[PDB]
Amino acid sequence: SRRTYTLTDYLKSTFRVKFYTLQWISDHEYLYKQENNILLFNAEYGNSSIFLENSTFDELGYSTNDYSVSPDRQFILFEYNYVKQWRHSYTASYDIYDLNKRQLITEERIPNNTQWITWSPVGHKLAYVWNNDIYVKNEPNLSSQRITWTGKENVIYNGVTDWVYEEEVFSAYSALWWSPNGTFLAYAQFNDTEVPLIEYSFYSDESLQYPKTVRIPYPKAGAENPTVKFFVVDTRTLSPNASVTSYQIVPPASVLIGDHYLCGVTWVTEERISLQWIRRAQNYSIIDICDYDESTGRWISSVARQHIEISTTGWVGRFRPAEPHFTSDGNSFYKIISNEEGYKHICHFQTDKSNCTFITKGAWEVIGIEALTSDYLYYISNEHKGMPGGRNLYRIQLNDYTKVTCLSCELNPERCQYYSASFSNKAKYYQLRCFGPGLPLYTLHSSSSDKELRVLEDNSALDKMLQDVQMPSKKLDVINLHGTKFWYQMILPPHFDKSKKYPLLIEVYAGPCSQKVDTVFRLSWATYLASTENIIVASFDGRGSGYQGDKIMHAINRRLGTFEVEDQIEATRQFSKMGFVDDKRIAIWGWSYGGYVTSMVLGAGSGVFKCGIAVAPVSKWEYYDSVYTERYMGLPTPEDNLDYYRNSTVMSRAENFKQVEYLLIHGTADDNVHFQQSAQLSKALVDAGVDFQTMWYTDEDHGIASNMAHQHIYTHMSHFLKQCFSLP
Amino acid sequence: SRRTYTLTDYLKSTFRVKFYTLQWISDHEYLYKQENNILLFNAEYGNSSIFLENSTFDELGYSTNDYSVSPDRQFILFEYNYVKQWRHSYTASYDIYDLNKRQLITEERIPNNTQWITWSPVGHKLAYVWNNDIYVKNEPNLSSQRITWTGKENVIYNGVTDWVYEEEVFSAYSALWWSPNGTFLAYAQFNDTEVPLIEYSFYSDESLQYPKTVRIPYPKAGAENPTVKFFVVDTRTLSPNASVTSYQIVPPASVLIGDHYLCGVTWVTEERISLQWIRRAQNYSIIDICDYDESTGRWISSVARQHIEISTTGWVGRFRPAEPHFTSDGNSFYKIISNEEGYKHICHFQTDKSNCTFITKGAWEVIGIEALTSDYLYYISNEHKGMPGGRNLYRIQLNDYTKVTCLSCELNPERCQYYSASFSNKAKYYQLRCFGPGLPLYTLHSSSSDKELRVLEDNSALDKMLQDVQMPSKKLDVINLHGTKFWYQMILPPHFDKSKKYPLLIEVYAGPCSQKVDTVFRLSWATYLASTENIIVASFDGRGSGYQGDKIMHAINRRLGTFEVEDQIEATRQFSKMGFVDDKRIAIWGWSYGGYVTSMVLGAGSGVFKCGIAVAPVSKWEYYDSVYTERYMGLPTPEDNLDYYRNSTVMSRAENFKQVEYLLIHGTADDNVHFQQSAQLSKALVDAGVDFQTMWYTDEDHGIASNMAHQHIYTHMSHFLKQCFSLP
Ligand SMILES: *[C@@H]1O[C@H](CO)[C@@H](O[C@@H]2O[C@H](CO)[C@@H](O[C@@H]3O[C@H](CO)[C@@H](O)[C@H](O)[C@@H]3O)[C@H](O)[C@H]2NC(C)=O)[C@H](O)[C@H]1NC(C)=O
Ligand SMILES: *[C@@H]1O[C@H](CO)[C@@H](O[C@@H]2O[C@H](CO)[C@@H](O)[C@H](O)[C@H]2NC(C)=O)[C@H](O)[C@H]1NC(C)=O
Ligand SMILES: *[C@@H]1O[C@H](CO)[C@@H](O[C@@H]2O[C@H](CO)[C@@H](O)[C@H](O)[C@H]2NC(C)=O)[C@H](O)[C@H]1NC(C)=O
Ligand SMILES: *[C@@H]1O[C@H](CO)[C@@H](O[C@@H]2O[C@H](CO)[C@@H](O)[C@H](O)[C@H]2NC(C)=O)[C@H](O)[C@H]1NC(C)=O
Ligand SMILES: *[C@@H]1O[C@H](CO)[C@@H](O)[C@H](O)[C@H]1NC(C)=O
Ligand SMILES: *[C@@H]1O[C@H](CO)[C@@H](O)[C@H](O)[C@H]1NC(C)=O
Ligand SMILES: *[C@@H]1O[C@H](CO)[C@@H](O)[C@H](O)[C@H]1NC(C)=O
Ligand SMILES: *[C@@H]1O[C@H](CO)[C@@H](O)[C@H](O)[C@H]1NC(C)=O
Ligand SMILES: *[C@@H]1O[C@H](CO)[C@@H](O)[C@H](O)[C@H]1NC(C)=O
Ligand SMILES: *[C@@H]1O[C@H](CO)[C@@H](O)[C@H](O)[C@H]1NC(C)=O
Ligand SMILES: *[C@@H]1O[C@H](CO)[C@@H](O)[C@H](O)[C@H]1NC(C)=O
Ligand SMILES: *[C@@H]1O[C@H](CO)[C@@H](O)[C@H](O)[C@H]1NC(C)=O
Ligand SMILES: *S(=O)(=O)c1ccc(CCN)cc1
Ligand SMILES: *S(=O)(=O)c1ccc(CCN)cc1
Repeated sequence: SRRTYTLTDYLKSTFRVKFYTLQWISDHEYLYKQENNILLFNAEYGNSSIFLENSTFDELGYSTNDYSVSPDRQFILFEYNYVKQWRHSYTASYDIYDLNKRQLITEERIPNNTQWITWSPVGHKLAYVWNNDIYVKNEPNLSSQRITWTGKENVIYNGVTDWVYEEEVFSAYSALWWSPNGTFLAYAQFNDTEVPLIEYSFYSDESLQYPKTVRIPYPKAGAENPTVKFFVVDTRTLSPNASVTSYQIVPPASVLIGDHYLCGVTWVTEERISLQWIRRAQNYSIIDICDYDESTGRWISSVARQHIEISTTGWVGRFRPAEPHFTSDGNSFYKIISNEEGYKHICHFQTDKSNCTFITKGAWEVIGIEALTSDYLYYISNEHKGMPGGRNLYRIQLNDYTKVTCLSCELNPERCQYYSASFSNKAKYYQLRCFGPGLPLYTLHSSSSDKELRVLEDNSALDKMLQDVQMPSKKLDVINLHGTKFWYQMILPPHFDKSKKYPLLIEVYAGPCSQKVDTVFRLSWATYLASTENIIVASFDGRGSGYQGDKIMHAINRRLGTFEVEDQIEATRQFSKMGFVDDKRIAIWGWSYGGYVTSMVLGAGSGVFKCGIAVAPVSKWEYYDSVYTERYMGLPTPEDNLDYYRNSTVMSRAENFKQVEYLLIHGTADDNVHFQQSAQLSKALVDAGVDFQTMWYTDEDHGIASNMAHQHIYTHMSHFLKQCFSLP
Repeated sequence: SRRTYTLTDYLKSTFRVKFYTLQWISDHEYLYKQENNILLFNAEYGNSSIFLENSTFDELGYSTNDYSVSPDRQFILFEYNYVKQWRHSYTASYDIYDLNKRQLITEERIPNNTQWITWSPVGHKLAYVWNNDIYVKNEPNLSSQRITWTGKENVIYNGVTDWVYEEEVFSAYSALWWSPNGTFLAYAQFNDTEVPLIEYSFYSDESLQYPKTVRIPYPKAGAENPTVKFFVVDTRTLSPNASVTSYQIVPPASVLIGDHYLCGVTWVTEERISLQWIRRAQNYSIIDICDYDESTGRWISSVARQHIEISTTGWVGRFRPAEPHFTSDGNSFYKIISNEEGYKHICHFQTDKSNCTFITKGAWEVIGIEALTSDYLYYISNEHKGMPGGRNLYRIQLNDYTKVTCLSCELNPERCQYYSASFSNKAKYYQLRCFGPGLPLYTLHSSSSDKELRVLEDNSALDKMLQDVQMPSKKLDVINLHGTKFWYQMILPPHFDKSKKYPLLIEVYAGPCSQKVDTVFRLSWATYLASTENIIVASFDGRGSGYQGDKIMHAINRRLGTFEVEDQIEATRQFSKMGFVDDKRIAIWGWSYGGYVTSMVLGAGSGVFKCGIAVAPVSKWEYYDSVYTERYMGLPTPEDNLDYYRNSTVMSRAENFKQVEYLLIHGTADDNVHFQQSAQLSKALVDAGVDFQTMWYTDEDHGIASNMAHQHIYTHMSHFLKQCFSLP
């Protein structure tokens, strides 16, 4: 009998996966929210005490969306009235609560509609952005000091990013960086004066008689980009009747000569800051390490302290160049860069010398550097078992790079093959986060002995619940395409009968450096499709995919829509020969870059796919943003790459859609992949005489994530697939 | 014969319906284009002569889409470079050709992008609107003289209407009226300064990197309306060094008192003009007959020359008050108004008296007055056979209202029951245009004895072609609803088998004064559904429908979405009882008001309809324009009709859509029923967890009329209906 995992199970999150979020606040203590109380845990012995009782929240009078405790632990910030903006940005109201006198501060309160706020790294100073300008509050009860006066809606942004820097460069809204001891406050200023505006209708509540027009400075491929300025403010002199003491640091001449982006800021010491810049082409970046000159207040650059990173086969880094990890003294740093074999590994650099020494090597890649001490460097890589979709924490001895230990590989080999980690200050302890293939497992460890101190969350509750349900299994393996081994995964229906022929849904992402095949545990729409509807859902990482070296990743350089699309077709062709696949019922779907590939695949005329669903797809590269698009395609000009921009549109393949059943879905308020992309695509299909189906989602953005829209789109897509597969 | 009328036949117009368009230019002559050239036909003898040979058309720029010969026959305007704007408005380029010299006017050319142009009634003066300002040219070869200087895009309109006046008041773009002998040029000025703008994206050709935002001053229900000023210009003094001599005529005090509209302008003599105004509420209108005062140049009104028309049960007229038809001397006029019984009939008014005398009466209505001479009045009515969906031409003797003769009733009784007419200058001759129920037939008659004279176009070619196709048959009949007889029509599949149970499609309009049931012959989508897919298509005119008296038409006053919706359900229930109808397969569809009613019907939870399709439906009256909406609903305020605005939205019935399969279609560039309406409806259905289908049409307007979109929508709707009806 047994219950299966149903669409409703997926949509209502009936089977809850638990996690354990902690905030390290010292080298051996972390804050954790439990039953709405804020508890202070001591790692040394496992004991804890109440840091803030939940009664305090009952007393506030508003739904508290989040909180942040001052480093000296004297104050806590309460965030409420949360209003989402783009992928990372939002605005909110904030109250500061005095933990000593356990009273709420009511004098000189933080303004409503605040865009960003952060405590200094030590003490309890605050810096925040409001109306695009920066403000600094030395004391929670004292008036704040305005730092910038140029902030202007849709034009000048001080301390927060504009749309494209938020989405494609920083992957954050914040653009301010306090120095380690709070002496200086660095910030970036973005100028969008010349950037064209994307405009679209937002309908709002039914009572709004006239729709509003949203306007966002958004540079599409080849358009005018925002400019940026970087400043370091000496906060020691801030005073109501004092001017602001600040110094502008410009990029090195090799980047200054043309359009560029600021892509990284790293404080090294109180008097040394590292700036990472990249040319608009994105195959040339430079790290500039500037020293504070105490006699003049300026920040000095030197050719000796500059480090260039380039790429001859594609772009630099995965989505941006990797960040440098400096030693405490700041005289050298470690950073992931492509080695001579095209694999991303850790290189050790001396701050004032240009050559580096690789400390890791092999046909696998380091994902990120997690922590560094005078004696060891901790990092995550997919070296274990040589599987690119796995992740483990390793520790390397700095005085002898040949001494490397895998700290997580053998803890729970069958249950845990994909880890992330979080270290306390000075890396004395670490939380290990196991995400699959079994149920997520959160544990705490001691770095001095590498003993597991305790299990923080093991998902025993979920485990129980799932025993009564017929869950599908997820299998990973490899296939060969053009002489290269590539990975795939299949979510297989319960009681999988190798004998029977099942319909097959290809779920696709496939963007540059994408990784859709991994050992992560997920309760997804695919889980329901396999468990209840008996559909095999497969994914494949082909050319252009990441974490397998530049030869694979850079294969689609300057030619998006070619090899990654062809590989999905070839992989599927091989899947359709495995014997348990009903070749009469093969579909493909994807969101975003996956919607573009899904559409390009359906437009290929391969005869492999009966139907497909594209959600919020890119349809023509000139419609997407400059930073992302140009990174992989260059400029849409005849002198550069216009030809490949032109024959990589989905519209160019309209005629082939006559042989397939297609469902095109898009939110009308998508600020990222504009509804325009699907509107131009449908128009080309209508012009070619192609019948297909559509579904717009009013006022939904790129995530089509409102609670009702989320339920609606998956329900609608389930119906479409089941009709395509003749499933009742 | 064994083939049917196919979707391709409909979409590609394989079967051509011919017509005969002529332009009367004297009391006995008309111009007609034959094989690209213009011929001058003599009605009397039937002999023609070349007036303007073909080939003379040097495809100037593009092609001549229309011509106009000056009254004195000395010149001819060629219209080309046609660029559509809204329903009636468009811009074009014009060339003037001298018929005497047989030369093209090469100097002082009409501007490119001219909004409206017209010859004076006599002679050959020209008046035209360009960039929202009026210009007059006394001679084709002479420079034009500017009349207004206030023209401003989206703000001030001189000589042409703004959006709402074009669509809802004048049903025309022109707002210029020459006096009978060309002395005066009257015009209206519209001021949209305070009218809110509807804004929506227009994507344009795929090459446009950023979408455009269209903005149109459009007053939704209850919003600030445009204001109007009416002027009469004395063209005798127009000179480059002279100012403009003009006089502004304001409405009578009883209308000037509040928001109002100018709804009619009729020149009576060279010194008398008739203005018809209506209050914003549209239940009070007044005709003001002003006389020119030769000593001061003023146009004077007098209470004795004012005629009031009001409605206590609804609005005035069908869509606006009917126009007065003055006698040659201007001392009296004839106008259609509602009877004591609520039937629209012709009343004879004395220009300076308040009481009028009805010259027609009966349980039927006069549709319009076509021509007037000193002895007779010709009008069109649906008196014949008591079928309101029929139309015939009548003549009534002015000195004896007992003498009324039907001129078209008996010409071809079985083939022709729906006519319109076009009379020569002194009503000496008239063209009769038969539109059905048989193939259209155009004929020429003489008024003297009403002799048939000749057949202009009989469609014998279409007839020959159709004998080989299995055509469906159209039948009209009546059903009794709550004591009243209402008409319906059914398009029945060929070789109809009474033993079979046919699926049924209700095609609905149902707006106030609508008439969906008539004896007009049409080759439509329904012809195809019945001929090829064996689907019966029916239509019904219930409460709120027109041409059957005010009791039926005003039934839905201040309550749109109630009785007309309920009557479609009740009528369908009766049809469902017929043994040859499969009551388990009934669908309903409509466009515009019909989309609204289709949606309201589907949301009624009646259990009668399995599925339906709404194309560009109104979904909430507060989103539609002020003139149309308020005419039937009053104001959306608590003191007036807010309660009925609130419970007549489609969104209020969202829950009930869970019982049906619904397809919602809308053009994103719809300037009339804004995409907003469907965007808000879809969001409410999503919010209620209801599944349905949608189809947006990029850049299509209210008619979804471009060649490829037209084919695509009907093809898509056909597949949706076949799927709903389980038809192969
Ligand atoms: C404020 O803090 C108190 C703790 O002092 C919260 O009380 C605790 O509430 C949790 C949540 O319901 C209780 O846990 C439950 O325990 C049973 C164990 O059998 C388990 O079945 C549930 O799944 C859950 O784990 C906990 O026992 C209880 N502890 C105390 C001290 O009574 C209280 O909920 C907080 N108030 C608010 C408004 O959050
Ligand atoms: C755009 O056009 C290029 C050049 O014609 C395409 O690249 C070729 O693709 C074919 C078919 O797969 C290969 O056999 C050739 O080797 C390729 N030539 C080159 C110069 O690369 C490219 O696939 C097209 N892009 C898209 C999205 O269709
Ligand atoms: C169009 O109508 C507007 C009013 O809606 C007129 O604007 C007013 O003009 C007067 C005189 O110049 C000012 O005193 C008012 O302040 C204006 N109203 C506002 C708030 O705009 C405008 O003059 C009219 N245009 C024409 C040519 O008639
Ligand atoms: C809006 O509400 C009015 C008032 O309740 C509705 O009118 C009633 O309709 C019912 C039919 O179910 C009749 O039995 C009553 O006689 C009506 N009462 C009145 C005051 O006329 C009206 O139908 C509703 N409109 C819509 C669109 O649902
Ligand atoms: C844990 O216990 C130690 C002593 O054993 C004590 O110093 C520490 O403060 C305790 N931590 C908390 C906050 O529970
Ligand atoms: C922003 O850039 C524009 C040029 O694109 C310049 O004119 C303006 O002064 C700049 N504003 C600031 C505050 O730098
Ligand atoms: C700053 O100047 C203002 C006068 O403009 C004065 O009220 C205040 O006392 C001054 N504060 C300081 C820092 O001296
Ligand atoms: C970086 O890209 C630019 C523009 O496409 C190109 O001219 C340059 O050679 C590239 N640099 C390298 C080292 O590949
Ligand atoms: C012009 O008229 C002649 C007959 O008078 C006709 O044969 C010819 O086709 C016409 N030219 C065209 C095609 O416009
Ligand atoms: C028709 O013929 C008559 C003579 O019988 C002639 O006077 C008239 O001008 C002709 N009409 C035309 C323009 O063909
Ligand atoms: C009108 O004004 C123009 C100014 O250039 C002048 O040349 C012309 O003579 C005037 N008209 C007359 C003749 O009064
Ligand atoms: C005309 O309509 C208004 C409301 O829009 C109303 O107050 C008035 O009574 C109506 N007049 C007549 C004659 O019904
Ligand atoms: S992918 O999932 O690695 C991914 C997601 C989002 C982005 C930002 C592009 N706008 C890039 C890559
Ligand atoms: S109906 O066909 O009598 C009809 C058609 C168009 C309108 C204008 C609505 N804006 C009204 C009625």
